[PDB]
Amino acid sequence: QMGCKHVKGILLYGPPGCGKTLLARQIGKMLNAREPKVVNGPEILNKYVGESEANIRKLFADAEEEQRRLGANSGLHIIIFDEIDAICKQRGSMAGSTGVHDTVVNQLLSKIDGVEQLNNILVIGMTNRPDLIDEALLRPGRLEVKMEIGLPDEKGRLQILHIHTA
Amino acid sequence: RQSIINPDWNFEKMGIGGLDKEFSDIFRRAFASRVFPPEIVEQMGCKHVKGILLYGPPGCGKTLLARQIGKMLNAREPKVVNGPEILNKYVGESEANIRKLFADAEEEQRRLGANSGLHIIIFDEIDAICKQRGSMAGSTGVHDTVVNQLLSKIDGVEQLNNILVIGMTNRPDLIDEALLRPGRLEVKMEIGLPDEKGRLQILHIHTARMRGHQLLSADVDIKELAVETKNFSGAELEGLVRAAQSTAMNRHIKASTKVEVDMEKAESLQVTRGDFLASLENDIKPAFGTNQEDYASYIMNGIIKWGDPVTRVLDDGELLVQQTKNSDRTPLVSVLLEGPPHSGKTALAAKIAEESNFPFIKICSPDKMIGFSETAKCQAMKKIFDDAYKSQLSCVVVDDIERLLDYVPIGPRFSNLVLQALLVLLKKAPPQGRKLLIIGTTSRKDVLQEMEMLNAFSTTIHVPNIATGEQLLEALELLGNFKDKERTTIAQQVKGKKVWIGIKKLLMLIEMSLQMDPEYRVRKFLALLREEGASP
Amino acid sequence: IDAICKQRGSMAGSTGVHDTVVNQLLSKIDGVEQLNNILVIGMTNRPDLIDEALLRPGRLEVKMEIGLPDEKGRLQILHIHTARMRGHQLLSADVDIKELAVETKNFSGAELEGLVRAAQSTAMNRHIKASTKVEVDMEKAESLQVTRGDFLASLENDIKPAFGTNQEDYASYIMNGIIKWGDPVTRVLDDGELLVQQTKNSDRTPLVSVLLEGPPHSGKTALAAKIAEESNFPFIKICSPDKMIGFSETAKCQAMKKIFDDAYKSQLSCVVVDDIERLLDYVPIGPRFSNLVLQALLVLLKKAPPQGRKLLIIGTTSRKDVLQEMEMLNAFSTTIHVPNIATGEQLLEALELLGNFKDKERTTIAQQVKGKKVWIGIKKLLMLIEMSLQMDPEYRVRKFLALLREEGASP
Ligand SMILES: Nc1ncnc2c1ncn2[C@@H]1O[C@H](COP(=O)(O)OP(=O)(O)OP(=O)(O)O)[C@@H](O)[C@H]1O
Ligand SMILES: Nc1ncnc2c1ncn2[C@@H]1O[C@H](COP(=O)(O)OP(=O)(O)OP(=O)(O)O)[C@@H](O)[C@H]1O
Ligand SMILES: Nc1ncnc2c1ncn2[C@@H]1O[C@H](COP(=O)(O)OP(=O)(O)OP(=O)(O)O)[C@@H](O)[C@H]1O
Ligand SMILES: Nc1ncnc2c1ncn2[C@@H]1O[C@H](COP(=O)(O)OP(=O)(O)OP(=O)(O)O)[C@@H](O)[C@H]1O
Repeated sequence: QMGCKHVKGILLYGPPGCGKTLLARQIGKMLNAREPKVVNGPEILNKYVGESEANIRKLFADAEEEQRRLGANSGLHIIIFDEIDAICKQRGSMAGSTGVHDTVVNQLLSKIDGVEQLNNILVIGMTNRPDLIDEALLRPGRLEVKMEIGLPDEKGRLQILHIHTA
Repeated sequence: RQSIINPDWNFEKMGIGGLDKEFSDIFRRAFASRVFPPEIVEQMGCKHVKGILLYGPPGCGKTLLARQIGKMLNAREPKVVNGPEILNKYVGESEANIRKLFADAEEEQRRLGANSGLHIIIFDEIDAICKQRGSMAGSTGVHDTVVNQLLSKIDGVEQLNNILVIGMTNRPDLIDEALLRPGRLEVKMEIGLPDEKGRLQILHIHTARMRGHQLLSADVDIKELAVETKNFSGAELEGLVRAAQSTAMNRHIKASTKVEVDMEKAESLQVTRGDFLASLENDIKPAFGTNQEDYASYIMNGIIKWGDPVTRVLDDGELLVQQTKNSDRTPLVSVLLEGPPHSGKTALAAKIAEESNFPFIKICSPDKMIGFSETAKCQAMKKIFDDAYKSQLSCVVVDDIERLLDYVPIGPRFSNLVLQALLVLLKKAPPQGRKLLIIGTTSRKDVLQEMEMLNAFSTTIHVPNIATGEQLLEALELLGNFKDKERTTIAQQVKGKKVWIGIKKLLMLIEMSLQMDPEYRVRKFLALLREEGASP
Repeated sequence: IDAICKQRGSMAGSTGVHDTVVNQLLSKIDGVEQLNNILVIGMTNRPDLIDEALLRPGRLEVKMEIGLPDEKGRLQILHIHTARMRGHQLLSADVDIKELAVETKNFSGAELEGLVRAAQSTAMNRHIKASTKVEVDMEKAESLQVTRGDFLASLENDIKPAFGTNQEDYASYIMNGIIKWGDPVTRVLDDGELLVQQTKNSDRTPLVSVLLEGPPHSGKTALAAKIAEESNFPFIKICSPDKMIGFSETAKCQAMKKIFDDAYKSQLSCVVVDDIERLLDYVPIGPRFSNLVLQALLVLLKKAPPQGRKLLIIGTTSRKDVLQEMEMLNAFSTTIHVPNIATGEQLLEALELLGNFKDKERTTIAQQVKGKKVWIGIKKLLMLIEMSLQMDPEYRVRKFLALLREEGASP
């Protein structure tokens, strides 16, 4: 009765060792949905023409099929991008990785939000260099919830020490 | 005989606001000849348009328009191409993909002739497969063959009259120049930020359903929200509404052990104006608007009136703002604020810009260009100035010019490229109908005069130091640190002398003096003040 | 034809398919076996890239270049693309085709056809009235007629040439028009007319140059633009420093070379080079500048176009002595001086033609100025007037006079 869509992405950034991968792992296994998909850094690149984009497109197929078949009764699908700064970077700045990186960025942008509408996905990204990411991927309707994980204070250190000596 | 438009199509049903003129132009130029009676159009002996291009900044509603156009026509199911979806690794397999899209249109044209329907094709992110021919030395050779095939298929020896192509891009300057001629993609449109009368429409469109079911409180006024949200794109208004709804819905869910919904209270769910205010404070931050963070960072300790000169500077600033906003014989005006070091001339420029009340305000500072070469500095300046030509009223502040040119008295040495760019950028007028104000600050007027740079600026304003004992006493009183017993002792010594000190240094002197013992502070303050010297 | 046929030394990330195709075409067109009943037609946009072995006589002999038409060709195309309308009495009688042919300069056939199509659509759209439901009238639909206003509106809004328009350029270079505040303006325009005539008529000196010099804020760019506009040549272009922000030496040289190469293609052309001291980066300290651009200018100022073609060049600057020290003042044929305002009568006439400080205020100003000499440029006078107008009605003449005094003088 409100006509509102669901948020479609999260981004986490901060210095090393402060608990970004742990939080994503724990969120992945808190939900009733099926197993999540994990991309371990730049593991989609391929030497042949038009193969990286196919690897990108292959991540969303199940979501599209379930959305078409069921509609508003579908489940939830999760994708996790680890070290996302190694793939998505500002378009038209670098040498384009020989025209490869621009195509990958365009494909990802087209798949996340395009003419065909999805409502059953959640994308999580984690990075150490937040300033190198494309500006068109961090807008509302896309990865729009940005969070910073920093050093803890005395209470946080006490909580961690209680956690690790139980 | 069947009408091309759907029987039940209605403009208000599309759900688009703030783009009335764009849709009117598109409809007139694309669909005017497909609705007129066939015999007269045949007598005119004219052909149909077969192309549309949409460009603009992100989030302003390009894909939405294409989708609504696709669903407005009683035709087939439009084909959709998502980015570089056609490439293939086998030789000659990425061109068959291009050829395959027109195979139905060609067949129907051959069979039914002039009584065929309409076939739509949508290219999303077209600049991924249609860059100029020759650039981008991909050594595969698959990036020119595709462009040639597309060009030869859109308009070639064999003629088609039952197609329509829609393209959408963010970088219109990279498309091939042969694809945009009046025979291939004739209609070109720019989708930009809306104004108040468009923001109101967007907010109404996105709040109609909530209003229908009495889920919106009675103390929320849409007009005030439209006035308050300046230079917001279409996406950000929807994001704001979403954040407000989430804040409203989160009050009935307690989650310390196991997600548990109140359920009872959920009956009386209402969205209040406090949620909207909280969402504007924390969640949504625009890109072409103004942010309180910059003003808070550049005016740290506020502005105190320790004398008359402050008021003079502010009044002159106001006069220049008014001239910029209400004149057509001079669309571009610039001023230079100058004075001795530590006199506080950055905060004053920031205050003037803040009080101007223009929609777009930006500050170009060297704090964000550490280690840059002069080429990168020119690129950053050019980008900041280009972003300001897409607004009806703009203000730009250039801070610490001598740090921008990399100046050092020895030699002397500086950067010529940045100087020339800045000299050429102070006289380029904006597109007709737009206004721009520039405020530059510096502390070395003689150097700028020697560089023939005072002919570019229109006027100069002077920011002075504290020059009398009464002014120093008034500043101390307004700051409120030394009490009457100590203020009398200070006045005994300073009243019979002239002083020469800046506010930014007076604050430092006061905090240095405040660290000694309670009965030793006045002596140290006087010693520091005397040692500072005057040397006017 | 350039998609498949290209030089054999090419893409090295190749599987060997783009060379065997060229060899098979060469061997099939003209090989050991002989044919006498074939004809091959090829179309291309990049003739240079094609293989040289395919262009020798006996394989591809007749090479033809299709270019932009002239006024007569434009008239022919406009007549071809309106015959059907004219035959059925669908075209109004106030439409003058010759005026269109004159106005549409640098257009090609496709752009002219698009102009006609847009004009037709603007007329068809006056009957289709639909804000919430499509519905054609069909009552007035039998009285459809395309008028002159439709053509004018479509020319202003929709269709734009791809070879430069100069409408917006002339809009932005001459922003406040030209006002005859004195005698010097007429002299400058007369000298420009004489130079244009000499370029047009004389055949023994195909190349002519001139330099417009004067103190800053005198209005030297507007006068040059006006002279170029009144020249009425087929080709006119302005080379400005404000379209090369951030460029290096090589990029600037390339841009000027491209502009001059385009100029050499036509039959008689005019070119404007404004702000020479900003084109080559001059700064008094040092001094510093770019030698590459200076050498390019000195070389291009004396190069004659191919026989039977004529070129005029107009350069503007505000520092004559600097150009003299580089020995550039000797590369120009002659010079023209653009002076400032020097007398009270000229200032009063300028105020009269500008339309400000009417009646008694003018009398007060005249009383205060006539007993002195003045030294002010035209461009700064507008700034002073707009600055003075922001005061209250009782403090407008006083502020204007104070600013004028503070301006100073230095003949
Ligand atoms: N907030 C925390 N509470 C408890 N343990 C933590 C916390 N943050 C980090 N750790 C510990 O740190 C380990 C590794 O940290 P983690 O991999 O989450 O960091 P990271 O930010 O991904 O590091 P990197 O930037 O190198 O990828 C975890 O397995 C956990 O033991
Ligand atoms: N004029 C508008 N009226 C109503 N909603 C709008 C408008 N413009 C944008 N929106 C909202 O923005 C959402 C996303 O915008 P959209 O995808 O159309 O932008 P875009 O221009 O394609 O952006 P991108 O540059 O990323 O492609 C739409 O679903 C809609 O909710
Ligand atoms: N009346 C006032 N006018 C200006 N600044 C004031 C006033 N009252 C307090 N201040 C504070 O004084 C400080 C002035 O420092 P600011 O950086 O603006 O000076 P500056 O001359 O630009 O410095 P520098 O010459 O070292 O670059 C700021 O913290 C400002 O908030
Ligand atoms: N009689 C006139 N002659 C020339 N320009 C005039 C005249 N009357 C009004 N103008 C206007 O005055 C302006 C002249 O400024 P212009 O930019 O041509 O000067 P400039 O000498 O190039 O200045 P700068 O030294 O800054 O380069 C134009 O807007 C022009 O339309």
